[PDB]
Amino acid sequence: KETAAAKFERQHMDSSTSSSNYCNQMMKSRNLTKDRCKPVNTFVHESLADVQAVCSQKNVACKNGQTNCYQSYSTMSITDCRETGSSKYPNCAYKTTQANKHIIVACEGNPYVPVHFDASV
Repeated sequence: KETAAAKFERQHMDSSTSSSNYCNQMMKSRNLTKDRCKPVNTFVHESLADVQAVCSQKNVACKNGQTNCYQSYSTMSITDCRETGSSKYPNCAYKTTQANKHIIVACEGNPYVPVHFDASV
């Protein structure tokens, strides 16, 4: 069983890799369309070190009300994936959207690392 930190990396980190086919390929290769087409997801194109560093940056309230969320001081290169209308499982179709925004992640554990991607502002 992968750790919460490992799950975050799998679901949201892509420091290496875009095209309009990006989300269609990534959502599948990262196993986010295994038992269901995940409605939306975001990939971060920054180093693991830079994203992990966000846990010591701006503390803000999480969407669920918890207080362990942090916003990045600098904007980050990200890719937003949003499922289309004519998607329909098992052929999950996604709309790929690149953007540069600040990210908000929830952190926990020892070491204190990102475990949930809360939002992009």
